[PDB]
Amino acid sequence: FGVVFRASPRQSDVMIVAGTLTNKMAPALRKVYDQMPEPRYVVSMGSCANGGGYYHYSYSVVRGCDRIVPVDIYVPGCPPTAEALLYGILQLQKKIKREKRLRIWYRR
Amino acid sequence: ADTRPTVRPRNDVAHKQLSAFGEYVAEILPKYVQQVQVSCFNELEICIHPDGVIPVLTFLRDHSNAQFKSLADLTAVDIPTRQNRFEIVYNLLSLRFNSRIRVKTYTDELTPIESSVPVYKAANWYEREIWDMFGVFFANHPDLRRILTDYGFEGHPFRKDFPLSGYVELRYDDEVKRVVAEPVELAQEFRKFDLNSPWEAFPAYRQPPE
Amino acid sequence: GVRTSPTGEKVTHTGQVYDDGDYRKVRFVGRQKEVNENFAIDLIAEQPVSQVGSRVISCDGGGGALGHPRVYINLDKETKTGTCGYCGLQFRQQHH
Amino acid sequence: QLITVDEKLDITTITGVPEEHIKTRKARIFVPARNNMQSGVNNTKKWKMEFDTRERWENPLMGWASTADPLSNLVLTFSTKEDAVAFAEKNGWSYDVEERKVPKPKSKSYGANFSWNKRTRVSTK
Amino acid sequence: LVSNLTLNFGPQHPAAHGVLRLVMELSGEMVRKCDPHIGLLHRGTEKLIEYKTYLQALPYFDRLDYVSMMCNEQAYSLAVEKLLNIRPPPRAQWIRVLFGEITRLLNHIMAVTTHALDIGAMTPFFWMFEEREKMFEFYERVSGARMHAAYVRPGGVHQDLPLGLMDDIYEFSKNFSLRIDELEEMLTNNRIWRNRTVDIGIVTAEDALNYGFSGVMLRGSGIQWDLRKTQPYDVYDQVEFDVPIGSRGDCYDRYLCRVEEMRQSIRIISQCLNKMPPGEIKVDDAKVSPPKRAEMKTSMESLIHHFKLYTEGYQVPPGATYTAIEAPKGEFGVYLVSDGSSRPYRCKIKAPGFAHLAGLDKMSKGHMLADVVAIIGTQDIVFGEVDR
Amino acid sequence: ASATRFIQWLRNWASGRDLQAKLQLRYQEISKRTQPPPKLPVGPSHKLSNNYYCTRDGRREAMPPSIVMSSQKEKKAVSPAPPIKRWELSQDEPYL
Amino acid sequence: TYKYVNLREPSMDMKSVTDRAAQTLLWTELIRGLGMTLSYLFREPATINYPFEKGPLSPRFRGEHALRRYPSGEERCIACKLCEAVCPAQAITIEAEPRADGSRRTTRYDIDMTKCIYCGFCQEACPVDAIVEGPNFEFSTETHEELLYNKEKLLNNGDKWEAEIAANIQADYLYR
Amino acid sequence: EDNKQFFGRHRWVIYTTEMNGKNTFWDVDGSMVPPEWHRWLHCMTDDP
Amino acid sequence: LLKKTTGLVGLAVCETPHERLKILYTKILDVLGHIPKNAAYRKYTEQITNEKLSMVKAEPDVKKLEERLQGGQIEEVILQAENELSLARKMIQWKPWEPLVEEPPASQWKWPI
Amino acid sequence: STSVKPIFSRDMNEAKRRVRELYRAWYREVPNTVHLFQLDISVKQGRDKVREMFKKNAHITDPRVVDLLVIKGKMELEETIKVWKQRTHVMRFFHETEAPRPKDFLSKFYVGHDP
Amino acid sequence: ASNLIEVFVDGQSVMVEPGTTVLQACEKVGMQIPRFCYHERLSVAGNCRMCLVEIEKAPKVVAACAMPVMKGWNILTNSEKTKKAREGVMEFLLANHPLDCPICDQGGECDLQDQSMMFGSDRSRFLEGKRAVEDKNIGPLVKTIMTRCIQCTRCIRFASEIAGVDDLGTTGRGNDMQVGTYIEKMFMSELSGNIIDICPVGALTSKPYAFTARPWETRKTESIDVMDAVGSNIVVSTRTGEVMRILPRMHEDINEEWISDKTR
Ligand code: SF4
Ligand code: SF4
Ligand code: SF4
Ligand code: SF4
Ligand code: SF4
Ligand code: FES
Ligand SMILES: [K+]
Ligand SMILES: [Zn+2]
Repeated sequence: FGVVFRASPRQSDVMIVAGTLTNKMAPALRKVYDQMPEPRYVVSMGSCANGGGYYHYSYSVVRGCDRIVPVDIYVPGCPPTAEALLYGILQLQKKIKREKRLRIWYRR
Repeated sequence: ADTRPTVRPRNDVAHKQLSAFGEYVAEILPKYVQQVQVSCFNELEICIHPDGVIPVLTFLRDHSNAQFKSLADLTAVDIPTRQNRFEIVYNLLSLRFNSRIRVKTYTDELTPIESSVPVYKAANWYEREIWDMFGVFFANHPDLRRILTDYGFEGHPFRKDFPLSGYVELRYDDEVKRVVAEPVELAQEFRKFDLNSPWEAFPAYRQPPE
Repeated sequence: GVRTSPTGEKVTHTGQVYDDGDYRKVRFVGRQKEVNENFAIDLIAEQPVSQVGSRVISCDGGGGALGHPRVYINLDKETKTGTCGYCGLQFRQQHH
Repeated sequence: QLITVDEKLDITTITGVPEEHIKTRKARIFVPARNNMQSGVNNTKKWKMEFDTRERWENPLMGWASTADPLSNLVLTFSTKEDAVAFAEKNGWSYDVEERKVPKPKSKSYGANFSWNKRTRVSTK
Repeated sequence: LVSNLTLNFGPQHPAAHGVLRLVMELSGEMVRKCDPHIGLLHRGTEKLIEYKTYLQALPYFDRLDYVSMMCNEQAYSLAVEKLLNIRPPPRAQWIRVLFGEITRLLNHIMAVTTHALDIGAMTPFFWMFEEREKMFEFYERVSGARMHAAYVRPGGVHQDLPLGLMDDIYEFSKNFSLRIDELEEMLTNNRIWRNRTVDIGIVTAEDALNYGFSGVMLRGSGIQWDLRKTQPYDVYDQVEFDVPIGSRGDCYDRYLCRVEEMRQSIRIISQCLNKMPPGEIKVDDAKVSPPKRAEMKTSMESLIHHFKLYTEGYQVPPGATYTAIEAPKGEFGVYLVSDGSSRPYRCKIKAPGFAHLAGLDKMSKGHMLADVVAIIGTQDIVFGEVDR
Repeated sequence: ASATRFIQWLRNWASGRDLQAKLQLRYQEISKRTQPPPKLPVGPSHKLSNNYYCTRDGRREAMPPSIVMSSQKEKKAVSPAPPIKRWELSQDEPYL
Repeated sequence: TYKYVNLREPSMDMKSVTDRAAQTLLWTELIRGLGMTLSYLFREPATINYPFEKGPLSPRFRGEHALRRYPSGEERCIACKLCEAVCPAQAITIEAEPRADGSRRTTRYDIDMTKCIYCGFCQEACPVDAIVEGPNFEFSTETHEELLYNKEKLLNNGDKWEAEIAANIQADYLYR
Repeated sequence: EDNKQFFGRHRWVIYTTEMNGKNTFWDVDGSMVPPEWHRWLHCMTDDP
Repeated sequence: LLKKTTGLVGLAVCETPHERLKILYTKILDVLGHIPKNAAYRKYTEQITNEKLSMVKAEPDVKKLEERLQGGQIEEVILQAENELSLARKMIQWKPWEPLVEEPPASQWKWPI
Repeated sequence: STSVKPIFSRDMNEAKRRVRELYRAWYREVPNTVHLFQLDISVKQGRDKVREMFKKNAHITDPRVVDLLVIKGKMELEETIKVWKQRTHVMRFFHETEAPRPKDFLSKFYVGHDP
Repeated sequence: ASNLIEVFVDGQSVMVEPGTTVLQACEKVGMQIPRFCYHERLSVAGNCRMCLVEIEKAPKVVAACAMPVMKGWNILTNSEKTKKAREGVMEFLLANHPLDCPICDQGGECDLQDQSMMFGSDRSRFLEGKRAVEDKNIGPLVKTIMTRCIQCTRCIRFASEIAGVDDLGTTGRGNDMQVGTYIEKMFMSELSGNIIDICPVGALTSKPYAFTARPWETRKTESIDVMDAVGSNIVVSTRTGEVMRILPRMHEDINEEWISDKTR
């Protein structure tokens, strides 16, 4: 689809959060997010990242990564199947297709 | 070995051998051993006074009839009703004799425990885990510091009185441009269930009336 | 059985609707309030009553092990039909 | 070899709890009352410690029950009444102790149901 | 201390093991001190298990070593069964060995291929995950989930093998030795690979035992120890296989041991398929195992036991056990304490990766920085179980 | 499977294996996706008589640990178990 | 029973020494590694053409949740709360009351799909096959709020997917 | 379907160019398969 | 004949196993002489130590000696003797034979609570 | 009994010594921390916070409780000196997002039922 | 005193006042004998037969609830004979019992469920059809689902001896024996709601509380009634910050274990 296997943080276009975000790890994830050049999108993969999942009531777990970074697509599952993640990425492509940055700029 | 398809068979030769070795250890280290018990599923435990850790662990490692060369695990259990609320458990493995043994001791919030790193280098990280989660201090430990919890984390989560969700939660604040900790507020409180049945299940474990 | 409130919001089968002055109905502005349109109460009324010829009748909801647990229903009372606790099907005793 | 320490044992400073939930919390020590819907008595054997109930409100989105109290679901089990008090003091909680209520032994007789001159005679079985 | 390089794998690469913050002191190219910091995937799993019944706690064990899902389940089930004093039926013991060896293959493909991927050899990774993808189908057909099966439960297994599964497993196993051979045609005799693994991270036998190592980490140094052979637990006493033993204790022998374990797993899987016996799949004792959905909708006693099993749960007699299995990564053990109720009082998880990673500093001494990548890989570290 | 003979010869030669015998992909040697319904067996406790739970209750046959020595309450030396036996080299492939 | 993975002794005849010298200088094994990669270039790729082609699943697959009905149309759920009690993630929240016709029916049934671990314990525990995990695995959303299912959503999923769900139950209910 | 392909490619769908009043000549997604065919397309069954 | 490899990494071969052991066992017997005759450790460690030492004298062949001792390779037996020796020297300092240092509180080892 | 094994101090005089030392290390550190971590507080605000943390534990008189308080304070220092913490951890001491919480009866009465 | 005689309970000597039953003798060594018809605040019935227990050297089992102990009896509360008596009696109780646990408010706090798990068998051998009983309307407070009734006659004894009302009794005979009022009557009394608590099964349930909650999800708050000056001790059941029901709390000197219907 044109989605490279491995991308560096500072050439990346989309961040995929695949697992539990603990409180110890949250500062590092926001650091990486800020270093990403725009346009930047976040994909939240699985219950843990979506809202805490099965450690939602833990003392050491962020209850969803949307508390740290803005999320564009939420992929449910524990884990989502590889096909379910692929559906999520293809949903991000359609979300990008509908952007109207220039069209808004013209009417400003 | 009986024709009871659903019931775990008893190995009685293992029970006899483990009971013989429980006496042997009690006879040799009477200064420290406080109790010896072998369970029904064949697992020997030696209870010791907290001061006999190094002598007891050393004897089991080096003796020509022990040779428990491997520390399989090291953990603490919190029982708040006991005066010494913390019970420190050592699971050891002997490859020469293909046997396992458990060594248990106890402490409180303000009593240090001798580090076993001099005996088993495996205990270095195990004791850091015990300190972090249970707040049990080990004396003479090469490098005691948190290993699991976040930096600046107040409290010891694996104590029975530490709340499940803790006291503080993290989010990102736009105004201060960093991740901020704040008092925890749950949109849905964890729902506590009372599941214990009011009828006794196991008479063999009935405790004598007050 | 989907009737609307005076404001314009559809009522759910549980009977819930946002009153006139509740701000929480803003969440539907530009979007929609999802309401299942097949009301279980109205569908189970339509089912005909089952005339039978014994005092006790057993219902399992159909399908054997794909239904609900099997329940035996008493039909001695004449003033009313006998209803299944699980599936809501009604029974009556025939000419008796 | 050893030292002599005599002060009342207190650990509030090193436990890690915030001050708000040490000082303003009222622990309750009691044996649970038997659930009258059942006759079993196996849940009235041990002493429990619990804290005062605090506010719960409806989540604006889904109507769930939201709490800001971090001790709401905390329950501790003790063998004896002293242990519960001993634990509560060293953690510096204000507590109240409720004495165990033991069922009073009773005189039961089957023959009493068929009595020549007493009102205990039963009119039915 | 020429310089301290705080190496955070925070911006993670395609390894998926987790995230490791590594703090090192590099006196030039050499490494003088290594200090792993491992709190990043700590989720409070052991405390959460105290608020769940024994059945509710089982899925937590899928999510420890999340490349050994059904082996972690078996350890929990063997521990609980031991406290319950019950026995799973013979058919389930064969299914649990069969899927225990399908899980060992799953783990070693990840272990060897991601180890090689970090050292630049990307291609075998893709070759073998086409095979793991076919193994993920066996998981999904018996449990409905590709990864976290929740299939091995105390008393046996949740459901029976669907008709036609054993044929598909045999077809997979028939073509699989060739897949391993292709992998060795790219790594076993490759001088570049050998230069990156031979005489790297050497561990002596004496230091291995004292540091708590298990699994390949012992057998690479020549220690003849395998729990499946010395303390067998299901039907492993009824299957013939050989234990691979190393001679030099380096990465290359540990790489060879894992590749030979994959061959012995296929050997074992062959025997399980032929010896699979008939019968029931869970212990026929409804105060522990739920009854069949047909019986629960017909029988009063079955409905009562169904109702209580899925609400209160079965009560476990008071006691404490330490149960360990030969997990693919090493000795995986749980110290489980029962207070007599239906919820565990304490569940301590013994992760083999916890000790191995603590032994990293010992192994990294006197090696270049690029070797540390090879040392961590040969340990087979997943931070789900390191942290719990 | 649909490779021409020439390309089949090439990839066989390059790898040194007869790849067509053990193809990585699956075609029609796989099980049918629809299978006949099963008829699973019952366990050993599905008996209508001589099947009293008190004679097959594993949980109630456990007992509290024995206490070999306790503080309140010419013998030969013993190892915790007989010394483990030396393993024997495989006679299937002793040297890899 | 054990085997030695690497305990060979290399032969020290000239013919063998020359074999290793030829290997070292002529890069023989490295060429062999190039051969294997060349063979794969002419093997057929395992890729499938998603979304036009889909990966194989089974009847037991655990996907999106739905609430079912009886053939008559009455809801199967009787609000026993066995699913709420078993749920390992506490993802289910139930309230009930007597319906206008005296029936035992829920007024709130919610699944926090971001709490759920998709374990399928709730369908194992349901006595009336009211809650099931469907075959849908393609329901990712753009906002978190779209993944908090109330009763209407799960009833709509049951109406949407009943045709497939019933067939999957038919295929597996005998194993269950 | 073409049963001489390998397992996973032997069945496929060509999505309609319009569905529920939305132009899907280019924009198609896996949620356009109705439940009756969803079972066949994912090989959960063997019968269309 | 002499083993090229012990089989264990970091454990080199012993050229003179019989003599090396005899020195270690004799040292162990000598060290035990400093422990009170009543203490249980002295009685048991002497018994095993003597029984092994008697075999060492009796058996000249290295392979046959290992099969009698059943302690693995003969280098492993030497490594174990060195551990027993160092253990005895540490026991003389610890003095485990003395009566119990202290008894646990009333309900210290009571499970369930 | 009152015979208890000691952590480090055998009486409050030794304990107060280690307390005094640990305050020296923190007092020197704040100037460095405010720079390495690029904090927005002044070194005065930082040193007041160290004074505040030490003051809250004034009443303590048990020698063992003081040892642990010092042990924990040194571990906190070791994290800040070695820069294992991050800018977020260091600034958590200042609670700069939590809004003012009243402490007079009427104020608590208006807002909620909390005592 | 010299009144006390000595009995053994599994070999454990206990001294009991003469006239104490076997069931009470077992309670002193901390055991609870299973029961359905016995209630300590009602007259002994002895009809459910779940309390049957073995006396050593005694060929027959005795109803522990209604059997005075005699000097030098060893009560075997866990012998094979005692266990099999319990399994047999539980089988008979569950033979005609409806499969209602999912729809029964008593589910999760049911003595029939819990004692079936602890003392009964794990499976059924009953291969016939079951009994079905019509429901009686005894008022707006107690809901009657009499197919679940196990005929322990507790409600009858409570109304007769505690409430002083003789509306409830058993009409019929044999397997057809039914509990009710025979005529269309409402058992309306200030203490009427108490028969809900003593009924061990879902035969009598609270109409206001029907279907709303399950026992395991409710938090118990011990409090006091304020609807009168007696100060009855109650339990306030709450779930997610909502008051679900009021239950009695045992206080021997105040309300024993009853409450009024205004309290309830
Ligand atoms: S698979 Fe499940 S438990 Fe594991 S990281 Fe993903 S959401 Fe969390
Ligand atoms: S699948 Fe498992 S986690 Fe999800 S709702 Fe059902 S029981 Fe709960
Ligand atoms: S979905 Fe099933 S288990 Fe859950 S409340 Fe409804 S009937 Fe009970
Ligand atoms: S009375 Fe008890 S056993 Fe009978 S249906 Fe109700 S809960 Fe089930
Ligand atoms: S209605 Fe209840 S209390 Fe009355 S006899 Fe029947 S089961 Fe016993
Ligand atoms: S309790 Fe004794 S027969 Fe009912
Ligand atoms: K009742
Ligand atoms: Zn029905």
